[PDB]
Amino acid sequence: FFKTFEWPSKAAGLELQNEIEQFYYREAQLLDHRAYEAWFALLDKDIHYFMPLRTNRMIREGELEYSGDQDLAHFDETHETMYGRIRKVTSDVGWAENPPSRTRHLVSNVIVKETATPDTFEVNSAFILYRNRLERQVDIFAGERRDVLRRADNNLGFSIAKRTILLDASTLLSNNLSMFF
Amino acid sequence: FFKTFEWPSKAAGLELQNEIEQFYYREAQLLDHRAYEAWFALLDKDIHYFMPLRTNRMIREGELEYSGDQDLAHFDETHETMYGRIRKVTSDVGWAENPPSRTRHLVSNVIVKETATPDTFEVNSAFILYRNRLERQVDIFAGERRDVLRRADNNLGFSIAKRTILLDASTLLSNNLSMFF
Amino acid sequence: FFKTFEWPSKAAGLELQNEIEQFYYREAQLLDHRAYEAWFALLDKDIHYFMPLRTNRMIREGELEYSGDQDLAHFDETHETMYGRIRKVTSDVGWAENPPSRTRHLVSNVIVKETATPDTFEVNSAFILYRNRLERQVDIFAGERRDVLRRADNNLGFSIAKRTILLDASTLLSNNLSMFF
Amino acid sequence: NWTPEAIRGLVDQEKGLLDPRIYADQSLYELELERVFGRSWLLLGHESHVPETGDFLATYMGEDPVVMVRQKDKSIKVFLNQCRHRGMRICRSDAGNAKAFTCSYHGWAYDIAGKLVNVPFEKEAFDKAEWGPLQARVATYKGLVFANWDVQAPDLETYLGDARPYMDVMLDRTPAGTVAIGGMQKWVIPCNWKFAAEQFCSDMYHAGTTTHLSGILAGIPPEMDLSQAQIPTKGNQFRAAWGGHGSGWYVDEPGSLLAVMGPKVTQYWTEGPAAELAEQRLGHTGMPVRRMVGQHMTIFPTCSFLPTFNNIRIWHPRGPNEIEVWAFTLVDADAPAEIKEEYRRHNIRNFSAGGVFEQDDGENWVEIQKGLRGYKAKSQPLNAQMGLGRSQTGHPDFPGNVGYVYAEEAARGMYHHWMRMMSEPSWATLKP
Amino acid sequence: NWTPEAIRGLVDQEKGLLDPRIYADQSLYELELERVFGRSWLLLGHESHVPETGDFLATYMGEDPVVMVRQKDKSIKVFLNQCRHRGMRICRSDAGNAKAFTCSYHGWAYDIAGKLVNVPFEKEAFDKAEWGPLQARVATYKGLVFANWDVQAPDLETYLGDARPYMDVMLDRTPAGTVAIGGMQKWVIPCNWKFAAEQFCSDMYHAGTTTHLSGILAGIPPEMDLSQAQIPTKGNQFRAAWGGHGSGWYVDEPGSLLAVMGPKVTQYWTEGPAAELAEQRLGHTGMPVRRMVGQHMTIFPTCSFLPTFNNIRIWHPRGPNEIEVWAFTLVDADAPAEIKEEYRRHNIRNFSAGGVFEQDDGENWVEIQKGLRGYKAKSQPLNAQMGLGRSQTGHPDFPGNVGYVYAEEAARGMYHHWMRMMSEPSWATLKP
Amino acid sequence: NWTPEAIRGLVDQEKGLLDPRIYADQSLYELELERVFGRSWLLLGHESHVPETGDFLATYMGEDPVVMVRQKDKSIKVFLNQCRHRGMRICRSDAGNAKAFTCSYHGWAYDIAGKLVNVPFEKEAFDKAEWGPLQARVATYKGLVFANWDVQAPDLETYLGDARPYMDVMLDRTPAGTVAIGGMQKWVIPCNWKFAAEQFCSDMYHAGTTTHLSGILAGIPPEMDLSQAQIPTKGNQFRAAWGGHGSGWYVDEPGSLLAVMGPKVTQYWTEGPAAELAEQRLGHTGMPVRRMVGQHMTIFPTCSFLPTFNNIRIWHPRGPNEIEVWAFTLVDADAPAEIKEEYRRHNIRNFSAGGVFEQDDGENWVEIQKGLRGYKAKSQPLNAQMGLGRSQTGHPDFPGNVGYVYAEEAARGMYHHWMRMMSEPSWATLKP
Ligand SMILES: c1ccc(-c2ccccc2)cc1
Ligand SMILES: c1ccc(-c2ccccc2)cc1
Ligand SMILES: c1ccc(-c2ccccc2)cc1
Ligand code: FES
Ligand code: FES
Ligand code: FES
Ligand SMILES: [Fe+2]
Ligand SMILES: [Fe+2]
Ligand SMILES: [Fe+2]
Repeated sequence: FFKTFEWPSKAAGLELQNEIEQFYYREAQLLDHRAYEAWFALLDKDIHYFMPLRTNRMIREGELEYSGDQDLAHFDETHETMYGRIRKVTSDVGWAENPPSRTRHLVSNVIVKETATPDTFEVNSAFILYRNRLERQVDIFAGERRDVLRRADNNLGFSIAKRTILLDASTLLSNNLSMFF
Repeated sequence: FFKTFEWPSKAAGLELQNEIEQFYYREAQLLDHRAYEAWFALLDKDIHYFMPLRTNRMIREGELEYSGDQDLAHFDETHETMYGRIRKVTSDVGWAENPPSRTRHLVSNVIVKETATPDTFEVNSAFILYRNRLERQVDIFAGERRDVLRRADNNLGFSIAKRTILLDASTLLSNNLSMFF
Repeated sequence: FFKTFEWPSKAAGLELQNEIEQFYYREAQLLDHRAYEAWFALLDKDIHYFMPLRTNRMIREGELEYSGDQDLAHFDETHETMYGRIRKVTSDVGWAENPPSRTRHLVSNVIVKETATPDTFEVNSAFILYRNRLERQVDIFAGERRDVLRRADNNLGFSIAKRTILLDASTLLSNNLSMFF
Repeated sequence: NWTPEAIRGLVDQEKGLLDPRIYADQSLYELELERVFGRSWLLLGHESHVPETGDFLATYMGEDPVVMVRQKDKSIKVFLNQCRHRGMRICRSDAGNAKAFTCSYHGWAYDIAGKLVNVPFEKEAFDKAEWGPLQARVATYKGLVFANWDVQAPDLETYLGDARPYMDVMLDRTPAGTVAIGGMQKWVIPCNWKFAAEQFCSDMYHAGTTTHLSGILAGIPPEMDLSQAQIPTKGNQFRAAWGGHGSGWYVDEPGSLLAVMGPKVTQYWTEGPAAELAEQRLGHTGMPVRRMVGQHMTIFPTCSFLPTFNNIRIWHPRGPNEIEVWAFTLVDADAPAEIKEEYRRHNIRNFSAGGVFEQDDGENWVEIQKGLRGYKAKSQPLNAQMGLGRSQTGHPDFPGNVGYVYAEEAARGMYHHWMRMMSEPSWATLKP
Repeated sequence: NWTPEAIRGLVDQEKGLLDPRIYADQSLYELELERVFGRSWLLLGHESHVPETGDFLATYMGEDPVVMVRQKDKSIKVFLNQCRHRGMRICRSDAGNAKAFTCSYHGWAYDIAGKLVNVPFEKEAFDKAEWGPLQARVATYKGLVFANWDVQAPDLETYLGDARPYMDVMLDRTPAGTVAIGGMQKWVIPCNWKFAAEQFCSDMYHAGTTTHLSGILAGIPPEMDLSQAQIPTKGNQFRAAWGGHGSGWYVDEPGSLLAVMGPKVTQYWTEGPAAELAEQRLGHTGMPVRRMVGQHMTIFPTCSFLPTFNNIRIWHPRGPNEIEVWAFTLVDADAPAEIKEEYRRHNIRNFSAGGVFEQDDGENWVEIQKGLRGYKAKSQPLNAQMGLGRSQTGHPDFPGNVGYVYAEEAARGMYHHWMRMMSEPSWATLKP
Repeated sequence: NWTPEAIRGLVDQEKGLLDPRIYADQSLYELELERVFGRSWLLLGHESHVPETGDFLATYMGEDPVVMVRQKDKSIKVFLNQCRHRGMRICRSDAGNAKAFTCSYHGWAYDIAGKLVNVPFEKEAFDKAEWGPLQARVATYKGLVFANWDVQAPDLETYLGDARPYMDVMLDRTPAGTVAIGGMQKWVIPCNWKFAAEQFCSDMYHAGTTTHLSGILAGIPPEMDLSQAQIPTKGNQFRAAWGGHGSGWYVDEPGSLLAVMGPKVTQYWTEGPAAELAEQRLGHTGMPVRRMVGQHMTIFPTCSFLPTFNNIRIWHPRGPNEIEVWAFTLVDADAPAEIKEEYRRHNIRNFSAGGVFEQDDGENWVEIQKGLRGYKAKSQPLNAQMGLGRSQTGHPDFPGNVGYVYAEEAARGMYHHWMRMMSEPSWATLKP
């Protein structure tokens, strides 16, 4: 259902390119240093935070690789349910992240596209999420993020309106997804 | 012998830097979404697609690390040979990639150098190729790429005249190389 | 005692951003191609090359995550002791790197902050260091670097006055730290 | 090789003691694949996972890959996903529609029934009817598809026994029956299957104490915290007469359902036409199903579900130190769109790998298994004494052997049956 | 432990049956290291890999690291890459030239023959000539360097037997001999060695059916598709009289060679001075070599090659579930530079880790091994019945026990000899 | 199974032979957790890791997770970091302060003493004083904390015996004793624990020869090269009368201390008021402490330190093929601020995972362990004949069985005691 990101033939301006990249780099810093309240503040009221299931299909049935909007997902969240996730992760009795993990969000491959709304941008990016916890536990994630970002008066310059995380996995190799993407 | 990339003392302009960066980000998108016919179009008729063997040598015998142009290699390709590889990867009976794998080409460290021919460029970039397939198979590759890129009237803006992939591996830890670098 | 990096509200100019990025890409190239005397030349006489220990702590004792300046560390180096390490790694009788490893320093997330001193910048960046040695040994590290860089009249345009490496690990999963970060 | 006498001493239901070696020993695990998984009824999915002809779903029976595929006569067949020539996987995708199955190694062709129909160059080089992949016994229980290799084993209904009323709380609410919401979520946990099987069999204790405090908090209104949250204490627990099955539920604690599933599902389950139709359809059991909330269940060995939440999962064993979790969600076929979406959203929110409840289970199990690497950690019996001797068969509301919600009678039974299956070679003695 | 009676039960060449456990059992594997790899002739490479005095190559015999080094007296010595003081690896690089070998742990110095020539502080703190790394027997066959630990084992010539002629098709084409093209590629495949060793011994079937359809497609003309490509059916297969060796080839179907190797390699092999000289030099065997195309061969246990393609591979076992594939390419020493290049080019394209043929082999072998984790998957024997009792010794064109190209006679020999080596403890009975 | 007779033949201290299988064998390793680690005194750290009440350190005894915790009465307690209910880890952080310990699974609460003081719903659903985690015996030695499971095992002092005077070189120099510098480094080496323990027991040889050539080079001024580095030859080695403990040191070779610890520490060790107070306190042993440099020591089985450098580490076994290195640094409590800093800096530079000396040890051990996967690599004995019968118990300067610094008498004693512990089930024979 997803296929190649429809990049604009005319590439985004250097100033805009730099701003979006810098937004992600700041966001990664917020996540890796567990500033969850500050990261959640970036989420707009109408946020759709979504991570579909990915399956092994024969090329002939390739249209069925990703789960749909009425199927199960790894994440299918709104502002209200995300708040609860932030509530849990910051909680002393939240055993999955207390002691907390050690994450690295290495962001690259940023492609910026204009939408039909001015100052709203559709951004395609790639990441490797390295998660280390307890003594020896290491979980490496890779995939892409398809975002809808809005210009905003905040510390980072943008707010998140939509996030679809396309993970390079069928079966998850991690015991949980106690980290934010 | 390969050694440190001979970067120009005067670094490329912000515009060109951005053009080459965006080219790879789109290229990675093509490969990670299995648009093989579209990616094959990027390769010029005189393409040399090369990935030499890497061996364990004492500092003294360092000049012998990589294999030569008359030795075996992981890849040593022309346009004709790449064609057959693209013919196989898109096939219903190409079992190694049917079901297809789930890859992420994370490109960074792009160093641009202007060459002899105007509008032809010598590019150095580092990468990590995360490859996940079937149920639980995960193959991670890391290395650098040495490209000759010509300006082209395609959707990406450039074509690939020559590519050398320097892989950080002696023995290959993956069962095959069904992916493209 | 580290917390979220204090990026400036006004993002550094595009010229300076590209200068710092190309510096790290060049520095990576020297390290990945084992140009150690060339890499050591970047280190100022007053360099502090630091990698603290990281521990598992409950949220309530989060202030104790990193080791102090009077505690043990993975690296706590001066310009003199750093050269000793350069003597060791270039040595024919330095077994840990003879045969040498095959490393990849993939750099991104570069955040530049200007300081009270012009031409001196506090820099944040994230990396994934992929290390492959001997037949099958693979060591993957992830983290961030907190540098204080100075404008220099060398081949790379900058010199390193300070470097703190925050590694995403508690117990180190590699048998040694023979590589440079 | 373990002796029957040595196996019997690994579990003691009288004293309430468990040998920690059962979760870690390699040769006990190699036995489990033969003695337990080789002859047990195992959940593979739901009828609606394979609705049309040729529709298949690749899954597991223990560590044996199997294909579940719908036949033209509407029956469901299950066969080993292994070619009998040189062992290659016949069905190489997760799910889909097939008109045939072909081996990619030497091109042995199969129909959708798993019968070998063509061998290339057969005339130049044996009967094809004898060399198809091993066939499993298939049975359906009210939507759910089960499988068993052993022809000498008791059939599904008999195997299930008096555990059936508690399955029906989830499975038999409407005349239309249940449908599986699309999507099969899969993740890996480094723990023994028995910890996970037991928790859903018997362990309401973990949810009513410390494990899920942050999970509850996640549903709790922003202006409220845990000090104001009701702690459910009223409920019961069921031990199957035979089979090591178990279930547990809260009684008259609708706030505990509200805290997990939200208001719309709480309404759907407790009040209205649908809730009343469900209790009248289970009248034969005599159970007040409108008052039954937060329920957990395991059909031994590895079939686990959460009836009130519509969450279902299979635990695929992967050695003594690992499992895979394969989870999906059900809804009544004729449930309003609004309710189906609420069940879908809340199941993702709570019971996926990223779920606000799930996260803390995997976290607990990972540490337990790590601890069992040690010698002294395996030297002393673990306590399984909760609710010892407090269960009785004559409960006015709930049939079978029933005790208090916070007990380990259902657990002791699971482990006693595990022990039995492991120590008793023949069904002649092992069957109900 | 495995009794000789139980070992014989694992293979039945009369019925053509194989026990799947042979590819999975850890205790059988440990026995393989002693009873097979401990006393078999194992390929280390080519004489051209070590042409000059001091030139070495670090390789393996089973899971034992060995050093192959050329001596001043023009001979080759093979010794365990292990210092007898505290086990440190003596030679720590892939290949090169050495004047002496020195241990990096305590400094025990060795000459290029493997003799302990210096011990630091020896006088201050035992006979040096007694404490050198275990030496192996070295025997060469027309360029190829083999090694064996067992002094009771038969010499290389006797070991090979009537398999020699089929090795000559590749090795004995010119009085100039063969030379190894620079570079040895190495990759890891999670499967048992016997799958890989059998495929090259007996399995043209996989290449003749489905495994390589995309490989053919990759080498076939761009204007042509699969349904136009002709399927080769004519050819023969050979079973060695002793040793579990085996070979297979197509006869009068050069279109199979064209697709894989290109027109120039096809011409050099089938037409001209070189092709007729190769048929003259192998005249003593009476084999029409120019008609023989797409050949495969195994010298038991882990020496495999494709004669017509000049591709050679050693399988290093890494447990029952893993191997390492170390591959290199041969050329005729006096072949045209364009022929040397065509052999180099098409070997990379077809038979490397990313090769259009090799890709699919690994893919198959991986899924077979994963399937054998299951209990039922190891519970029923595998079919090795192709060409049963259809081979004979009186063939007009090819010497030895010869059958149809698509057969499993060579495979049965390989497994029967594997069985013989595993059961019989002494060369007294085991030898030919 | 490993019979006592078979276990006894693994080590031959008479001929100086070691069976390489002791480093590799799985079933032998499992015997070690019981026979060795389950009844030996094992180092957990320093009293200054847990200064005040409620202070804890999460550490290990073998593969058993333990909690070291300071009590109200100033004593130290050690209990198994495992809940006796269902096995969950009670203490989930590396270090810190605790008012109590609560299980996150079912909420069983423990006081700082490891006593079970609260069970949720205990009245509703057995004695708590009978179900707390397993307690280990705690004994301290001049700051160092040791633990032991076995109640029949000899007390620390007797266990140590005549090795104590060599520990006092590092531990008993000041009346105020030693303190641990903050922070504990942890890393993973894929090698057997006996390689690491033996090296610090007996192996100056490796440092005096090839291993640390680049380590000396790193601590040498840029203008100076290895040709100007003086090889140390003067020194002695000690083997404990009982225990498997051992030590080695240089005599009058202050170049070795300087090249590692620098001038400021070399002065602190040899000259000044503090160096004088040390030799006065250590006078009763009769040892010239101010003349001893580059000292290594192992207290069997896994407590190793470098007294001259104040480098201490614990080897945690993780199977026959893996260890964890847990290392810290000591200083005198009253030592000047400049001196502590110098110990800190040089320990990091030399003996952390990135250390210029430590890096090379890791490389050696890893390549030995990899080699021992080979069959023939385990088939022959390893040489342990250094100083065979050259040591005597009547040295004028150093007490106990003392020989040359370059010897393996301490090594032979370490393995002989290892042998003894593995083959003798009762302390009746094993005790000193
Ligand atoms: C086993 C698994 C989950 C639960 C459970 C979790 C949350 C809310 C209610 C019950 C109980 C037993
Ligand atoms: C084993 C390996 C490869 C082949 C083969 C491949 C291509 C063409 C002809 C034979 C046969 C057996
Ligand atoms: C064991 C461990 C370390 C050393 C050592 C290394 C360098 C300098 C002095 C002693 C000797 C034996
Ligand atoms: S393996 Fe299935 S056809 Fe040969
Ligand atoms: S191991 Fe070779 S010298 Fe000690
Ligand atoms: S595991 Fe500690 S209370 Fe259940
Ligand atoms: Fe739970
Ligand atoms: Fe093949
Ligand atoms: Fe050392």
